[PDB]
Order: sequence, then structure tokens, then C-alpha cells
Amino acid sequence: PKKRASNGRNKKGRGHVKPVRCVNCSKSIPKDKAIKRMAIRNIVEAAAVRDLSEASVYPEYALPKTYNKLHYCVSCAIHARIVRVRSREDRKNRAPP
Amino acid sequence: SLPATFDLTPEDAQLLLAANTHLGARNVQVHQEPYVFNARPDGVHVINVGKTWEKLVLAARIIAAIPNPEDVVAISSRTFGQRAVLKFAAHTGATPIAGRFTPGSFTNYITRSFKEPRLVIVTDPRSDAQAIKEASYVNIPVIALTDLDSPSEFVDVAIPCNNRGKHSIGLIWYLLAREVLRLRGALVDRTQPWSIMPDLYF
Amino acid sequence: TRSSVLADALNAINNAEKTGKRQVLIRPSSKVIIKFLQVMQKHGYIGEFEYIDDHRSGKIVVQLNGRLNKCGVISPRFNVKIGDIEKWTANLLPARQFGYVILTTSAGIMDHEEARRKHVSGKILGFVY
Amino acid sequence: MENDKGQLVELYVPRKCSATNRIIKADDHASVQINVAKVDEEGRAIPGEYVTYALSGYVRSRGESDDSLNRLAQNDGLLKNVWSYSR
Amino acid sequence: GWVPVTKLGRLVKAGKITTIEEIFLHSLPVKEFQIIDTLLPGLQDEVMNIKPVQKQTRAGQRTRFKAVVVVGDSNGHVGLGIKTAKEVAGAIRAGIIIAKLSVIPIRRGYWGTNLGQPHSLATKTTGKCGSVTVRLIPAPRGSGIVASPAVKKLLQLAGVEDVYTQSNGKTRTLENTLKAAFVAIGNTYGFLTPNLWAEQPLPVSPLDIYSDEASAQ
Amino acid sequence: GVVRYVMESGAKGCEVVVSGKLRAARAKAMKFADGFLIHSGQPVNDFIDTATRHVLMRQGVLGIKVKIMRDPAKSRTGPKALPDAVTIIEPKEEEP
Amino acid sequence: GKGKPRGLNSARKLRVHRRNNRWAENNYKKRLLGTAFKSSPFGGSSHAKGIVLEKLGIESKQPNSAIRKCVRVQLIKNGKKVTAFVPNDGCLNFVD
Amino acid sequence: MRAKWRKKRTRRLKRKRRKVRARSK
Amino acid sequence: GRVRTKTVKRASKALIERYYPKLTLDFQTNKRLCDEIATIQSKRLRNKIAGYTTHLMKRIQKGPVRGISFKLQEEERERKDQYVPEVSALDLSRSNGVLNVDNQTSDLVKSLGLKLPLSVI
RNA sequence: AGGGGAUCGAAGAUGAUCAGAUACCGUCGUAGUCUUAACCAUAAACUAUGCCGACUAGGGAUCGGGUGGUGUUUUUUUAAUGACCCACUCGGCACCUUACGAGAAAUCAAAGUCUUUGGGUUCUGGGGGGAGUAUGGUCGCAAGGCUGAAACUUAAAGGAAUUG
Ligand SMILES: [Mg+2]
Ligand SMILES: [Mg+2]
Ligand SMILES: [Mg+2]
Ligand SMILES: [Mg+2]
Ligand SMILES: [Mg+2]
Ligand SMILES: [Mg+2]
Ligand SMILES: [Mg+2]
Ligand SMILES: [Mg+2]
Ligand SMILES: [Mg+2]
Ligand SMILES: [Mg+2]
Ligand SMILES: [Mg+2]
Ligand SMILES: [Mg+2]
Ligand SMILES: [Mg+2]
Ligand SMILES: [Mg+2]
Ligand SMILES: [Mg+2]
Ligand SMILES: [Mg+2]
Ligand SMILES: [Mg+2]
Ligand SMILES: [Mg+2]
Ligand SMILES: [Mg+2]
Ligand SMILES: [Mg+2]
Ligand SMILES: [Mg+2]
Ligand SMILES: [Mg+2]
Ligand SMILES: [Mg+2]
Ligand SMILES: [Mg+2]
Ligand SMILES: [Mg+2]
Ligand SMILES: [Mg+2]
Ligand SMILES: [Mg+2]
Ligand SMILES: [Mg+2]
Ligand SMILES: [Zn+2]
Repeated sequence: PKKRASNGRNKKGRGHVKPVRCVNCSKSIPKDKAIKRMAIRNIVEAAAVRDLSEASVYPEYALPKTYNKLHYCVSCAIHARIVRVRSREDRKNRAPP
Repeated sequence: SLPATFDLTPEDAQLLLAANTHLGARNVQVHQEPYVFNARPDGVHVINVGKTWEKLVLAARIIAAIPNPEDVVAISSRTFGQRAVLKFAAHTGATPIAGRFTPGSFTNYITRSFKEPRLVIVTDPRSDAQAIKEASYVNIPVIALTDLDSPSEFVDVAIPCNNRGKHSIGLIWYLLAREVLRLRGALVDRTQPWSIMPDLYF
Repeated sequence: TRSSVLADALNAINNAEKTGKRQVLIRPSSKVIIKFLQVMQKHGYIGEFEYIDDHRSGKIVVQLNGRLNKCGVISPRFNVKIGDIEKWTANLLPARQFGYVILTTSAGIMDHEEARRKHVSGKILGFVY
Repeated sequence: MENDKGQLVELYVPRKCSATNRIIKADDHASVQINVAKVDEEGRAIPGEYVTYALSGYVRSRGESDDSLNRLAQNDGLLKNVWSYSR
Repeated sequence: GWVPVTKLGRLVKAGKITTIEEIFLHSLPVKEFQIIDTLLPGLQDEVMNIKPVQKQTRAGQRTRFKAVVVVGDSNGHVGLGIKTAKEVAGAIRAGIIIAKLSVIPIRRGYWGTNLGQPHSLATKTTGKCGSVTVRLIPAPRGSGIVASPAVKKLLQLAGVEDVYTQSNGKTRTLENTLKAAFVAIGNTYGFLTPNLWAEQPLPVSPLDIYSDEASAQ
Repeated sequence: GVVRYVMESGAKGCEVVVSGKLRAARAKAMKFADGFLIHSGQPVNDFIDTATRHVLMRQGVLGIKVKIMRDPAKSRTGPKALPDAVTIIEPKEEEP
Repeated sequence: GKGKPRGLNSARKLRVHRRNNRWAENNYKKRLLGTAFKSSPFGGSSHAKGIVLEKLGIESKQPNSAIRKCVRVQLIKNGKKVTAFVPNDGCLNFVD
Repeated sequence: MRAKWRKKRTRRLKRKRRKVRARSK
Repeated sequence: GRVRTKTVKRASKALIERYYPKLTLDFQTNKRLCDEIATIQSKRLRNKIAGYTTHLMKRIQKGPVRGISFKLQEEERERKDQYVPEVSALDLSRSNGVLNVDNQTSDLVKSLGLKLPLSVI
């Protein structure tokens, strides 16, 4: 029996999309099926900034973010925290957090 | 059938306009509503409150027809119209339901529950859908305070009012209260404002 | 493509009645839908209809009452000999007492009781009950 | 349904939806009969007279219960120009 | 004593309602059953089947018993009850009460020439349940009930004499074919024949005529 | 049958169990019950009386336990309610 | 539209497609191909005499265990050799 | 009995039948 | 460890509805009140109804607790009805006698009735 | 067959892991991966849903094109375009709600308008195996593709869902 109306995932109206490679796994996966997530974070973890505050010349220096977009195959995405099995009726939802 | 005692008096009119009972919803409005008058900028439709009043009269006339007016349930769960539903109840017979509907009321004949009305009025048909679903199991007519976006499903007479506002819900209940007794007893003098105040229903 | 205008017409009618509507517009109309509608009016499954003279093929608005169960076409238009009307009525019609399978004969388009008493037949058009 | 020698045979005889001339069958528990109290001089409820209206459960659930009630009611009086036969 | 609830249920022992056909006319929900015990008290009953069903449980094999039972006079009322319970006879008894609260009116008729005393069906009619279409077809007299024996018996209990039947689907699953036969005769009083075309006054409810006979003192 | 003689006699509840075979191959497990059976805590001593006797049927012996739940209210000795029970009253129609 | 043509003039394609599709019916296919003539140890007849070549024992399929007691026969009309069960208790002893 | 490979085998071991019916000339 | 069950919570509020006449914020007073009007079996049983009834009382002052009625909750909770009546009824007052309405909201008026305080936007 | 051959990498070579491990993992690495000129014709080539036509519910977005407005910015002074806004509409990718209808159910706006069975048409299926085998024909350089049985054997295989 058909589990999702999106079949695998989110492609209606083309026929063929193109493959991307899981960042953790290297497995081929169509772009529309990959599990995508942005690692928008500063180059500093918790604390370590006011341990660097007076460490810096340049009174006025902003904080540069480190940007990187990540694609997961289904299997990796499930095995990490990325997505989780959801109930039958819970699988129809597109709320991120 | 239709006398001019029940015409919309301009002093009655200023009651409705102060509440904004004539403001319909935005780009949302069920196809089953020609109760609309041509709409404003900023998206909001103006109800044709003449159609309100005529439906409200018929509402009243259907209620008065109920032989023993004790069994006429009137429902709110909506945070607002709870206060006004209880006031409406004591005036006529009018068994009330405020708070949560507790499903099993019209089916499921067990006590500490289970009115068996012959009519039912609802503040919000959307938010009181358990009663309107349940009523359609038991041959019970439904009267509803439909707004422009409100489901007409299983509702039998729609009162087009503005259900998304404080005073607008209370007004109709009191006007429906005033009308159902202007049909037998208290407030015999039509065109004579009822002793009672509308601001009580809030 | 449009192959039976009659079939498309009675489909709109049957779909109209089934949703509790009281009327339906039906493009594009013809000699033979009307006569069909007419034999349906004589026995009273609809009321007024108006032909609408557009200058191509004609819309039609028919007013329906609620007594209709089904009006359908039989396609293709089988040649039915007089003795075979008893066969079709048995299949298509809910009971002996009422309902009508309607034919087109050289004596015109008519229901089957008229056809039986006037005593002719020809091809078959449809049915109504 | 009478018979030969005219003596009627059918037990019971259903109502009919007012908006669809349909039939209301025994289990049609979405159907509802309406009573509008007919008024006279000063309303007075004319206790126990009514004008009567039946809606098939189907008409109720499709949403046309409300609007087919307005056309039904107004064409019988009961209502000013609230309904419009032309849309 | 019976001691009803249900504004209907009190109104029927008050004798203000005398025929079941007045409940049907107003299509009134019927939530008690002593009402129909009297309204028509000639109700026969055959249990059509008792059949084990199981629910697997950490120990295995619940095995409750299920009984399907049907009730009617041979005079145009049938009801059908499907109920299961732990002990065999407990399912039958509850099966009878629900067989009661279901009773439906069926519209008999003549095959051809309308003589006196109907024997057969108003029209062709069909009900379905699961895979099981069941078609009921008007028949000439002296033909009997040509049907499988579980339906021959139900149709006996709705007082029909001459009918043709034509099944389809998985009829070996008997619980369903009955359900479908029941939807079938249940549909006899839905078919708008020409001799029902006339407009009628809308008889006023017995919940309003004898409206005074609810509540308490 | 001899289950319900015990219930209209005025008991709060009653179980009858039988083990063995008359539908007779392997292992009866048949229960017959009604009412109420606090089982268990201390009220079992106070309010349930049980006795098992062994009936030797034709081709085996069958065990009938019976449990009876006397009405604790009319105990005529010791406690006259379960320690679950509570009760209260109010004043009559009074002066304002 | 239901898969097949309906026109008053499509008798050919209708008749010729039943002919095509009757072939997926085992009972039809076995008849038209005459495999009771070509195959089929008996001539397509109901019975056949034969000369008993030897008694013979065959173990049954499982769950069962037993020896079924067949004979081996050479059909007089055919040469073809076949095995045949001999019914009922004992009764193999009647076959020399 | 993965079909993909019940079917590789079915070919592996059917060209063999073809290539051995040609020895028999 | 210390979660009181419905035997106490039902019985403990079974009283407060019939005896808010009296009843105190002190435990040992209700302790010896309980067995006068109740039929508790054990002391620990009664001391736990009392400990909770007192607990409901030590909090009854500040807002009623869901599921209560004691002849005075009904009285005083009614007193806050009609806060605004005996002042402006929301007609031509809090307004300048005029009803402030918009261009199309207004056209709806000339349809049937005419007596109107006007405005535009 | 010529070009091209950075990368990845069937074979292969190796380091591990392993009871074994010419598997999974690690390092290599041939053909291949790209390309011109020829072949091949198949994929879970999938919406596992033929195409044409008609009709039957509620709702909000979006892509294209058009229509309308003293409408916002473009301020170039206002225009006029483009962008945007609101409203309509034809056409398209989809989606939400719901079934009134359908279905074995999962579900379905078609999978509806069917035992109340007929708008037109093309292809395919008839229990499971044996078998897409044998044979003939045909296409291919080949790998293989297209067409395609029978003996024989079997009481189930299977689909959807339920409880554990
Ligand atoms: Mg799966
Ligand atoms: Mg495309
Ligand atoms: Mg593809
Ligand atoms: Mg990036
Ligand atoms: Mg076990
Ligand atoms: Mg304990
Ligand atoms: Mg074939
Ligand atoms: Mg052949
Ligand atoms: Mg084949
Ligand atoms: Mg090369
Ligand atoms: Mg290379
Ligand atoms: Mg590498
Ligand atoms: Mg290797
Ligand atoms: Mg490797
Ligand atoms: Mg190459
Ligand atoms: Mg080619
Ligand atoms: Mg293929
Ligand atoms: Mg395919
Ligand atoms: Mg198809
Ligand atoms: Mg189409
Ligand atoms: Mg739509
Ligand atoms: Mg556009
Ligand atoms: Mg423009
Ligand atoms: Mg412009
Ligand atoms: Mg096969
Ligand atoms: Mg070949
Ligand atoms: Mg077997
Ligand atoms: Mg399965
Ligand atoms: Zn991965």
C-alpha cells in the first residue's frame, strides 16, 4: 500500500529531477527527496566570545556567521535527530519545530 | 405575514452598527452566503443587516412555535458568547449550554447529560460543531449565528452577524431574547425599548 | 469529442437532479433532445424548458421538479423490432406499471406505450423513470 | 397506491423535502421539520398553528439547508427581499 | 414495569402514539426498544448465525461469540441485529434488542395487474455491503421467494411472497449479504414512484400535538 | 442458576468458578459472576465468604469455588462499610 | 467509455476478441487443442482395459503416512504404462 | 530467489543451452 | 509518594460544598469537625481528608477552585454582573452623538432607513 | 571505431574486519564515466492510474496571458512602462477540507456521475507454478529485444486492513 501521497517526496510535474549526495553518507538522492537543513551558526560556540571580547583589536568588529547548507539521504536523516518516525496521521504536517 | 412593527427601526439600527455586526470576514466567505452587501476596501465585507434582522425575526418565530419553551437549547463554547447565552436562557424557557458541549448529549440517553430539545441555537457553528453534528443524528433543527465564513452544513437558519467581535455576538442573543418574548409576553410594546440593557450580554 | 449530444444532455440532467438542483443549462441541444425532453414533459418528469437561440447550436435551460430517478441514453441506437420492446422494458425499467423506454421510429419519437398502441418501432433512444 | 376496487393498500406514506420534492425515509435522521409560528395582531404566538417545512437530510448536509430555507420561506411570505432568484 | 426516558418513549406508553408507522412518518430516532415491543408485538425472531471471532492477546485467542439475528412480522417490518459478546447466549439476547431498534418499513407492491392485496415489490431495488450487491426484483405470483435460504427467511419476516433475487460479491460471508439485503428492502420506501408524486400537508409532529407529556412535576 | 439465588438474597456480588470437563477434553476455566468482589485487602476477611468443594462427575472430578460478597452495610459485627466509604448531611430549610 | 467498442457496426471486433480471449480458459483450451487425444493415457475415453505388470506401493503425501497399494498397467489399446490405485481394505490380493 | 538474480541465472543458463545446441551440428 | 487519591479529593470537596458554613484554615479544628458529620473509618483516612480540605481552604480565599459550590460562591460570584450598567450604554456617548462609519458601510443605509448620524473615511 | 581521458570507479589489486569474508569499511584501479560516427530499445521508462468528450462540493495559494482601477513606488513634475496591490477571468503545476458518491480497504475530485448496469475509442488480465522456458519467426555484431507454447505439477499463492 501507498504510504505517502508525495510518493517518495515532492515531485509532481517533471519526471526527472537530478541527484545530490548526502553530506554524511555520500549516497545519491534526488534533490527533491534530499533532507535539507541550514547550518547557520556563528564561528564561536557557547561562551568563548566574551573570552575573546577584549582579546580583539578593532573596537567595532561584528560577528561573521559561518554558512553551510546540508543535504541528507533518508536513511542518515532518520538515524540522526534530523527527522523521526511520525504517527500515521502525524506524517501530514510541515511545521519545522 | 410581515408587518411593519418588525421593520428595522433606525434606533434599532444604531444598536447593530455600534457592535460592528455588519462587518463580514475577509476574502473568506462561503458561497452559501448572499447575506453580503457590497464590500469595503481593506477587504472586509459589510453584511446586509436588513437580511440579519429578517432572519432574526424568523428565528424568533421558530422559537415561539416551540410548545414548551423550556426545551430550547442555546449553545456557546466560544469564550465570548458564553456570558450572553446564559442571560438569554433565563428570559424564555431556553435550557442553556455554556462551556464544553460534553459529547453524548443528544444521542446517549444517560442522565447528568442529555437534553432532548426540539430546537437549538449556536453562537459559532464552527466551534460548536459537536452539537450540529450530533443534532443531525436526531431530527433536531439548528439555528446558527453564521458569519460570512461560517459553515452552512446542517445549519437550518443562518443569522448573518459578525461572530469575530465582543459586542456583536451579545447583541443578537439579546435581540433574539427581546424578540422571542415580544411574541408572547414581556415587552408587549414593540417600538418601546425593553427595560433590559444590551450591555448586560458581554 | 462530442458524439452523443443527447447522452451529454441527459447526463447533465441526471447529475442536476441528483444534487437537488431545480434547473440546468445544457449545451448544445438539437431536434432530438427536444422531442426526448418533450416525451419526458408529457409524462411529467420535468417542467418548462426554454430553448436559447444562440446563432450556433442552442443552449437550453430545463426546470426539474424532483420525480426523476434516471434518464439515460442507450448507445448505440439498436434497431428494436416490436416484439423486443418487452425485452428492453424488462431490463431498463423499474416496474411494469411506470417508467418509459422511448424510441425513434419513422412515426416519430415516442415512449413505448404510445409506440405499442400506435403499433410501430424502429431504433431505441433512451429511457426515463 | 390504491388497488382494484380502489381500497388503498400502502402502509404509511412518507413526507417530502420542501426544497427537492425528495422523500424523507425513516432513517433520514439529518432531516428536520420546521415550524414557523404564524403571527397575527401583536404576534401572540398563535400557540399551536405553525407553517410547516421539511428539509431532507441530504439538503441539510450539502449546505443548502440555510439558503433553500430562505427561498422556501420568502416565497410563502415570512420574509422581505432577502432572497434573490437571479444571481 | 418499563419506565421510559426519551420524550418519544414516554409518549408511546401514554397511548398517544399507537402505530409504528407514525414514528417512520416523522423519521423519529428510536433509542428505546420496549416501544417497538408493543408498537408491533408479533415480532418473530430467527438467529441467522453464531460465529466465533478472536482477538490475539499475549495468552492468545480471546474467542468471543457473535450472533446475527433478524425480527419481523410477516407483514412488512424487518429489523436486523449483529452483536457479539463473551458467552454465546449473551450475544443473542443483546442481538435481539438491536434487531428491534432497527426495524424498518418495507414498501410491498404488485408485479403486474394490480389486484387486491399486494404480494411482491414496488420496483427493482438493490443494496450493497462490502462485496455483496443484492438485487430484489418484482415477481409474478406463485413463484415464491427465489433466494438463498438465509434471505428467503429474512424476506419471509418482512412479509413478501413473490420476489426474484440476483446476488454478486462474496455472498459466502453471510453477515454481509444480510446487511445488504436489509439495505435493499430498506430502500423500498425511498423510491419515488409516480403514485407518490402528490403534494401533502406535512402532518404535524406527535412531539408537538401531545407536547404536554414530557418532563416532570 | 445457583449464582443468582445469591444475588437477590441481597449480596453485593458473587462469582462461581468450575474447573475440569463436561464439554470434556482438557481444562475447564469457566467463570460465572455478578456484582462486586473486593479482592483483595483486609475486607476479604470481613466481607467475602468462600468455600471450595470437589464434585466427582462421571469421568473426572470438578472444582467449584464459590465467592459471596455480603452487604457490608448490615454487617451485624465489626466494620459496616469498606474503608472507602464516606457520608455527610446538611441542615434543613432555614431562616435568612 | 468502458474499454470495448459499442457502435452498431463493431460486431467484427467484438466477436473476434471473444475468440482471442477464450484461449485463457483452461476448459476451452484443453478442448480445442485436443490434448485428450495428443496427451492423455486414455484415448480421451472414460475407461481403459490393461494388463497388470506388477503390484506396487506408494507412500502418501504429508501430513499422512501409509502405503497406498497401486498396480502398474500396460494399456491394451496404447502400450502406455500407468499406475492405478486399488480401492478399499486389503483388496490388492485380488490382483494377480 | 531475488528476481533480479533468479533472472540473471535464467539467462546465464539459457545461452548455455543455445551455445550447446550448436555443438550438435 | 504524597499524591492524594480521589477518595480524599472527592470526599474533601464533598464537604466544602455543604459546610463552607464554618470550616477553617487550621488542620486540627477540621480534624475534630470531620468525624462529627462524616463516617470515615480510620484516623489516617480522616486526617487526610482534613489535611486536604484544610489545603483547599488555605487556598480557597484567593480564587475558587475548579469544581466548587457552597451557597456563597454562588452569591458573591453573581455580584460582578453589569459592571458598566448605570453608565453610558454605548449609544451616542463615548461617541460624539455621531456614529463614525465608512463610505460603503454608509451606502448600505440609504437602502431602507435614513435616520443616521453620519461619517466617512 | 576515433577523440578524450581531471574525477569517481563493475573487474582487478590490496589493508582491515571475520569462524570464513576474492562482502560490507580503508588505499589503489582497468573498462566505464565525457565525446564524435554507428548500434542497442530496455528501467519500480511510476501517477505502478490509456487518450477524447460531458457533468457533479467547499476553500485558499502559484506560474503564464489578458481585462478593469483618480489605486503604491517608479518622482522623470503626474505621466508611461516595469515592479507591486486589489479585483476578474482563460489556461497550467499542485495543494487543503470533505465526502453527498466510490471502494475489500489503504484511499479517491476521480478511482464519482454503474445491477437505477450503454457518450467514443485503443491496449491488457482470466488461480499459483512450470515460464517469459521450449519451439518456429523476426530484429541485433553481440549482450540480447519482439512474438510465444505444452507436457507437467499444486489448494492455495495473493491484496488491504485488525489484534497481538
Ligand atoms: Mg509497506
Ligand atoms: Mg507538461
Ligand atoms: Mg523516470
Ligand atoms: Mg552554501
Ligand atoms: Mg498459545
Ligand atoms: Mg493494598
Ligand atoms: Mg490469450
Ligand atoms: Mg492458439
Ligand atoms: Mg498471456
Ligand atoms: Mg574509445
Ligand atoms: Mg579515465
Ligand atoms: Mg579513489
Ligand atoms: Mg574487490
Ligand atoms: Mg571498496
Ligand atoms: Mg563507449
Ligand atoms: Mg530500433
Ligand atoms: Mg516493459
Ligand atoms: Mg507499467
Ligand atoms: Mg483506466
Ligand atoms: Mg475528462
Ligand atoms: Mg473545487
Ligand atoms: Mg496575472
Ligand atoms: Mg494593467
Ligand atoms: Mg495601473
Ligand atoms: Mg497459471
Ligand atoms: Mg527463438
Ligand atoms: Mg493442504
Ligand atoms: Mg498483506
Ligand atoms: Zn546518507
